[PDB]
Amino acid sequence: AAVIELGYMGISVKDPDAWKSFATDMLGLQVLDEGEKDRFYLRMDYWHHRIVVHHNGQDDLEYLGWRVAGKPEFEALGQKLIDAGYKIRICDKVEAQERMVLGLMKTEDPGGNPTEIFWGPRIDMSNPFHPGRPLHGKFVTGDQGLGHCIVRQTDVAEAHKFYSLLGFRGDVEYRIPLPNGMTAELSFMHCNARDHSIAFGAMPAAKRLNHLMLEYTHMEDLGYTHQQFVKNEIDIALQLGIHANDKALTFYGATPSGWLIEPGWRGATAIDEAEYYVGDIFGHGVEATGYGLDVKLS
Amino acid sequence: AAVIELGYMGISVKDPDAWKSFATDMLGLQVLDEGEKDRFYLRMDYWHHRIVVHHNGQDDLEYLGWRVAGKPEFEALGQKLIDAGYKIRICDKVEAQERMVLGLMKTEDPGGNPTEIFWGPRIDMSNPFHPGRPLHGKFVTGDQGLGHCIVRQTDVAEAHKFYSLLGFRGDVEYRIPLPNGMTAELSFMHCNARDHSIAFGAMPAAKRLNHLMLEYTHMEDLGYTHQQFVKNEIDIALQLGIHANDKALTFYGATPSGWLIEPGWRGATAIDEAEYYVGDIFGHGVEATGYGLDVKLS
Amino acid sequence: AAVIELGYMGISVKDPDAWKSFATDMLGLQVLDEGEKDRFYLRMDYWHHRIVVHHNGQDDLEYLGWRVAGKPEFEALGQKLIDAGYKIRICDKVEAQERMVLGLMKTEDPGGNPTEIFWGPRIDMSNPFHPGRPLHGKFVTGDQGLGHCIVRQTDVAEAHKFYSLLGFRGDVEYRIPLPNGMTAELSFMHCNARDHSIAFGAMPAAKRLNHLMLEYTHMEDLGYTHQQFVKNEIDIALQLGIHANDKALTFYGATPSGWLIEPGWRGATAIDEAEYYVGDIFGHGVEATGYGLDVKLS
Amino acid sequence: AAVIELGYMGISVKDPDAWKSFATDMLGLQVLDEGEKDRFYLRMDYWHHRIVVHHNGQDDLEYLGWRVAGKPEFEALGQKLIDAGYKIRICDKVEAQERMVLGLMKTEDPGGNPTEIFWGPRIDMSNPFHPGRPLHGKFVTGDQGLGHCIVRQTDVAEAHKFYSLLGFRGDVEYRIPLPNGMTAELSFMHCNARDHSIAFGAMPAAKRLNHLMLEYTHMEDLGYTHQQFVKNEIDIALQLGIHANDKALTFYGATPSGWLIEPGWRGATAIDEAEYYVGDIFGHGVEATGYGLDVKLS
Amino acid sequence: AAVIELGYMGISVKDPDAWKSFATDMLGLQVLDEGEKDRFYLRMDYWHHRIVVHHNGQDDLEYLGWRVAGKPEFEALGQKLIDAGYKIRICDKVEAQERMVLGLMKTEDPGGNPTEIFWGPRIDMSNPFHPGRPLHGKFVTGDQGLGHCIVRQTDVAEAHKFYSLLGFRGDVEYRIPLPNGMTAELSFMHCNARDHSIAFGAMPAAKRLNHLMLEYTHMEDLGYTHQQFVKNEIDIALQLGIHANDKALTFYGATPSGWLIEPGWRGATAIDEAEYYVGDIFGHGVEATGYGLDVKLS
Ligand SMILES: Oc1cccc(-c2ccccc2)c1O
Ligand SMILES: Oc1cccc(-c2ccccc2)c1O
Ligand SMILES: Oc1cccc(-c2ccccc2)c1O
Ligand SMILES: Oc1cccc(-c2ccccc2)c1O
Ligand SMILES: Oc1cccc(-c2ccccc2)c1O
Ligand SMILES: Oc1cccc(-c2ccccc2)c1O
Ligand SMILES: Oc1cccc(-c2ccccc2)c1O
Ligand SMILES: Oc1cccc(-c2ccccc2)c1O
Ligand SMILES: Oc1cccc(-c2ccccc2)c1O
Ligand SMILES: Oc1cccc(-c2ccccc2)c1O
Ligand SMILES: Oc1cccc(-c2ccccc2)c1O
Ligand SMILES: Oc1cccc(-c2ccccc2)c1O
Ligand SMILES: Oc1cccc(-c2ccccc2)c1O
Ligand SMILES: Oc1cccc(-c2ccccc2)c1O
Ligand SMILES: Oc1cccc(-c2ccccc2)c1O
Ligand SMILES: [Fe+2]
Ligand SMILES: [Fe+2]
Ligand SMILES: [Fe+2]
Ligand SMILES: [Fe+2]
Ligand SMILES: [Fe+2]
Ligand SMILES: [Mg+2]
Ligand SMILES: [Mg+2]
Ligand SMILES: [Mg+2]
Ligand SMILES: [Mg+2]
Ligand SMILES: [Mg+2]
Repeated sequence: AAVIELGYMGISVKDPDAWKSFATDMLGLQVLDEGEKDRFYLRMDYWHHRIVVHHNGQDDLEYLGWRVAGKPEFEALGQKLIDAGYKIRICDKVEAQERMVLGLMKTEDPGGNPTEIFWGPRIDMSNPFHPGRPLHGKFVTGDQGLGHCIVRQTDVAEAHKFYSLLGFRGDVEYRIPLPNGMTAELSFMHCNARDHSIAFGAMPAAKRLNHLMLEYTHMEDLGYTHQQFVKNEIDIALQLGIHANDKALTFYGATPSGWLIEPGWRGATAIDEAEYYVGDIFGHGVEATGYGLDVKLS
Repeated sequence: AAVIELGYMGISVKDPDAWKSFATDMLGLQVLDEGEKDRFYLRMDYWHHRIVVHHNGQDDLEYLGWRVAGKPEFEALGQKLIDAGYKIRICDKVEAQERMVLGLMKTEDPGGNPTEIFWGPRIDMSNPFHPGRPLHGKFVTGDQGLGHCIVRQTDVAEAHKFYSLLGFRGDVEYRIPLPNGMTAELSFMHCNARDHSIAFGAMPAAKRLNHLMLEYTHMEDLGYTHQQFVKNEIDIALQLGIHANDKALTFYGATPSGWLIEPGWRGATAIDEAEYYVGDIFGHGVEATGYGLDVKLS
Repeated sequence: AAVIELGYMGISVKDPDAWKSFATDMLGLQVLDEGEKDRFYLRMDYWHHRIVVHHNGQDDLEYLGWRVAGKPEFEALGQKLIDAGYKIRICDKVEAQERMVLGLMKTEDPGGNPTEIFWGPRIDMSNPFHPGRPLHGKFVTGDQGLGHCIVRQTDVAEAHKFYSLLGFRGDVEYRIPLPNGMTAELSFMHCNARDHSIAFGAMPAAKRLNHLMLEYTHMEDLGYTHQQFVKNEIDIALQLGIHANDKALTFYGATPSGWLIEPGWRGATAIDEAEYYVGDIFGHGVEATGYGLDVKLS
Repeated sequence: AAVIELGYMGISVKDPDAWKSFATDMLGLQVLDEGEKDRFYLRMDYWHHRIVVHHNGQDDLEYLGWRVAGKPEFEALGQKLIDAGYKIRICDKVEAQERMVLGLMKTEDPGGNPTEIFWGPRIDMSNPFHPGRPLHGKFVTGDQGLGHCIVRQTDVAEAHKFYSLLGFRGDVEYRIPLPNGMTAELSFMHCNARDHSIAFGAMPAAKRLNHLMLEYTHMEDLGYTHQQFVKNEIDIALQLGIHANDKALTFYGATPSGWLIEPGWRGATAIDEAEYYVGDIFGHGVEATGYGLDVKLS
Repeated sequence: AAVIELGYMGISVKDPDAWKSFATDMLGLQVLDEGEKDRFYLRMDYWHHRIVVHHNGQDDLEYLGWRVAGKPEFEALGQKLIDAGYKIRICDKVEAQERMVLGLMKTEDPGGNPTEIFWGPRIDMSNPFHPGRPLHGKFVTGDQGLGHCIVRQTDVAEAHKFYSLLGFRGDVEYRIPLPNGMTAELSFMHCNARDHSIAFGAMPAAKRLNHLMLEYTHMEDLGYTHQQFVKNEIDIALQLGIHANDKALTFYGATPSGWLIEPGWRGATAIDEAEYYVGDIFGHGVEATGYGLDVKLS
């Protein structure tokens, strides 16, 4: 009984109009606006939505929504969290319906990141994904969930304890030499075939969210997205490259919210056997600075 | 009875030392030096060599070596060329041994590019390919030959006539809008599964050779090669991108000889059904100029 | 309309008893003795036989039996041979029944090797192969015929002309440096998926037959056969090794007749694209001399 | 929670220069020298290293490094060892960094063989394996670890108890008749798909290490390695052959340290169903003596 | 921890000479005679033997040998039997060596059938199976063990209890209408992929053994065996047919011992979901009577 994917996430923004154009044109996400005054939705697949975009916001993460298989796993995981001393709240029907899920609980991770556990997402099988721009392919979701995030943590061991309790596996996978003779350690945790769904280190961070990674089925879509960022003169924090752990081809670019999007292609299957690396396979060179990723990876 | 691959090529250079370091470090080719005063060899696979590098040169193409299956196809193709009015010379044993082939004929294509037809290459099965730097993978050769070239032509129809006679198929595949309201037409011809092995247009060219394309089995090797060009501050004429015909991910970078190398990955199978395009899938943006590829492809 | 396999061969021996023990114990062939005063048979598969062993012999080849698909190909190939000036004889029923074939013609190759062309071999489907010793596996026959032979030739070009007319393809595949500064050229020809079925050079030879190659399905059988030759102190002319053309693991050992047997495993598919080599992949070192294979291959 | 592969090993040598030439030329291993005064590394794959070669040594094993999946399995296995009465030491960070692992513990097996248990090896994905000589293929590592060793034991039952506790399975697989009417019993244990990773008997042994087996992906590399040993007149203790348990084609040759290397090809998958044999499939005949393997296997 | 196959069986006979000719000629088994005064062996595969044939016998079963995976399963199953009140004896080394196994225990089933449990059979990988007559194929053994037996039982529920404890699964699969208005119930139990390895009912039986089933890989071998029984005028108790449970094509014929052999082909995989039938798919008509199988199956 455990978390099985990153199901949805909630973000808040100061400029919904910018975000709509960004999501559709720069990424190929689908905008779904249900006429609600304070929010709209982004789709990737048959799910009613993967991302909720709240208005009047802080340009940061609002919540991560972690899926469990069904009510039995929901109830068991709640009691597990309670038993280990974590503070959780089981939500009422109104709150569950807000997220469009059958069961919902709210807590916060050890870093203060608002964390939701749910079962029973709404799937709109009648409404196939229709991307915000023409795409050669689609997104990799399914058993691997929407993507992955790096979020702020103040205590890596406590964060690891919490995510392990949720059913994640993983540990330190990068030891990065720093220009001070020190080492930066990044830990990466998986809960399904996606090489990682959550990752973190002890680094001071101005925002809850460092970056969100979204994966294309097709290299042609990743390339065109890269071209869109360049044509539109959008900051690329780390250039195209291949991480040693997940082995995806990715780059990192600015969002209208100032945290990074990592569009990518060809992520490898998660492994339970822990390894570490001291650098990337190639690329991911620093280009734009001021984003929390001034580290040497190749 | 026809040409079946680009088997070898000969180039001449002014700086053999630069070329050795370039081939090994920037590309991962193997240098084989047989102690000959005026030449060395580059390997890609079990062939004794794919490229002959002659010293004291012109920094351009010396010859293209087109393979036929055996002596019967050799003899039939010679008589075909003679019958259609082309000037060929069947080489003696000494000349054949120079190229390390069992049978050899020399002619020139309609653009003045020295052209060789041969059967029976020397394979050193005892000496497996050992790349000039560590590689994740290897090169795509085999049935597809060493790679592809764009070479100078003065008359596209005459060039097409000549290569069709050799057993190639293909025609105009790109019509590129030019800043003058004119169109540039590029023709691409295949003789095996490699999407193309020879290509050309009517464009004035300072050299016989515009570019040579070499294909990696592994994207990781292409990325690292791209990183090598950037770290070494080598001119990139056209940035990373995907052509609409061959669908390979490639970039074009300078050689010590001033003509371009196109390192690449994931070329599609040649098709006999002619199509045309007016642009690339993404990328291949102009970066360095002065190389004969100032055209808008995306 | 062409030759499709080496179907059977006839040999003559001075010591049938030695040959029986040799075939069964050292090789795992099946001895079938039909009570004929002057001959016995060796089986490899469901064929009534692959090898006829005649008594009172010369310890050399008596005939090679080349199969065509049926009577139409038989009649067409006969007329082809006649038309090109070769002397053939179409055999009567008694002669055909001697070889246990439906149609039979006799001629000699340009080297004086008695050569038979036939259609319609006798298959004893009721009598499955039962090897002369326990085997892990069986023999590779089927579409590839019984194996391959190197036979004496006095004129390589004439031999090539003759076998090409029979439907074989191939040419010079080895150029072997000799301790005299000279080169030995060996030509290898295929008529099916077996990398070669006949091979030859211009070398003076005391016998029609240099060696016969037989292929095991299982490496374990080849190893045990190698062990049998060693335990029985049988001459090994060339030690274990891998030829660059066929890529089989083989060794060459003496027969009671003084010509060599080449037991082997893992032969590659024949290719129509001619290549040449100047040495083997590894091994095939000279051990026993006096056998016509004192050449340096690794 | 258990050992999952032989991850690394440490050896000490009197002649590092000999070992470098041996590793590269005779075996095709990669030498990696990090400029440390007292040691260098041998690579087989993307791991930073598989073998540590310490200078100023005893020409024997220094340690075997057994990998577990992650920290949870590490902690559970430590407590398991403690609970069963074994003496272990959990290493500090400096000691862990020495081995380039995330967690490290040291103990000794019942035979006095220094034994390490670790999680989190360093993988240099940026630095693909580059063999010390040209290779047709590569090494079999991955889920099967670096290879297998036979090490000295004084009490087979105690050794079995210890390795079973570490998660290995296996028992007596060979009962070898001895020229004294006695029987030699060898036990073989697996911890993954490699047929065995550790093996032993009660035999008096002058060294900790009897032999190390390394596996090639390609038979052509094994043959060429065999040829290298012969050309360089290196002692072969047991000739080419196929063991009945693992079914690999192997030979055993001397190292500069006097213990044996067993280069091999085509190892079968480990089975949990115990069988025994009284001899090999073929070969492995004694050639050079004085190495602890004077036993009759075929 | 459980029984995993019928590994060997022991029978005793009054006429060893008849049995040798029967095994080889009528069935294609291999006779292996180790020069022991009182016994010989029958082989089916790489096992030293599957059947021990004791002389001076009773023309009935002597023992069934049930394999477990290794010593741990051996020790656990012994204690399980003891704990449930069964009488077992763990054998000494001399007794274990008699059966050529690493560990051995003896007991009797609830019907008085001597029952052995063992681990570690002797495999003669060096001595491939060599059938007693030419065969098109071989036997189905491997994970499915040697075959299956129906043995006498006096209490079906007690027999079921005992075999369930050994790790078998299965129950009543046939309810056969009898000419008395009664029903015969036969129970069939599996311990691997073989549809059943042991089967029984409450029927009075003059012998321990009703029949032994042996399976050919090839239908051609089953047909030829059927032809051998007919040509030699050997009693066929039940004619060719297909049972509804195992779905093999089989017949039942007399042995020199008077109990039946069931040669067969194409047995289906065992299923854990219990079904029953009231008749066969076709055939298995009574021919010879006096054998304990006078029941109507089609
Ligand atoms: O420990 C784990 C915890 C959660 C999920 C996985 C997983 C990994 C790959 C594919 C499917 C599931 C896992 O290994
Ligand atoms: O998906 C990923 C895989 C490996 C490393 C990172 C990473 C890069 C820079 C800073 C923090 C993490 C990552 O995002
Ligand atoms: O503030 C911003 C920061 C980064 C990107 C955009 C953007 C939005 C839509 C389309 C293109 C770029 C933006 O507005
Ligand atoms: O017209 C043609 C001429 C020469 C080669 C090909 C070919 C294309 C793809 C794969 C193999 C051969 C071809 O189509
Ligand atoms: O391989 C290729 C595929 C498609 C186009 C080109 C090309 C690009 C620029 C100028 C000329 C040709 C090419 O090289
Ligand atoms: O003139 C030149 C032009 C382009 C590249 C190189 C180069 C050669 C070796 C290594 C790196 C770059 C060079 O010398
Ligand atoms: O030219 C040829 C003549 C005769 C047979 C083949 C052949 C080769 C491989 C597989 C099947 C037939 C062939 O190529
Ligand atoms: O099958 C074969 C493949 C390649 C070469 C030979 C050969 C070796 C020595 C002398 C003549 C031929 C051969 O038999
Ligand atoms: O003259 C001979 C030459 C070579 C081998 C044998 C031989 C025959 C049977 C069994 C073993 C060896 C032989 O007799
Ligand atoms: O008992 C065992 C203990 C450890 C590993 C294996 C294993 C065997 C084959 C393939 C994968 C794992 C095993 O069976
Ligand atoms: O890998 C192996 C498999 C089977 C036996 C041995 C062995 C041979 C001689 C002495 C000790 C063990 C071995 O190494
Ligand atoms: O003492 C030694 C024992 C065995 C082999 C070597 C050796 C080392 C390098 C290259 C070839 C052989 C050696 O030096
Ligand atoms: O309950 C069972 C007990 C023993 C074996 C099996 C089994 C059946 C089919 C294939 C493999 C094992 C089984 O199902
Ligand atoms: O394998 C088998 C499958 C189904 C039934 C029987 C059987 C037939 C007659 C009497 C007793 C059992 C059998 O042997
Ligand atoms: O008593 C007997 C009963 C049944 C069969 C045989 C027999 C033995 C060998 C060959 C053929 C039949 C026999 O002897
Ligand atoms: Fe990421
Ligand atoms: Fe190109
Ligand atoms: Fe040969
Ligand atoms: Fe070994
Ligand atoms: Fe049965
Ligand atoms: Mg991971
Ligand atoms: Mg084309
Ligand atoms: Mg050939
Ligand atoms: Mg084992
Ligand atoms: Mg059943």
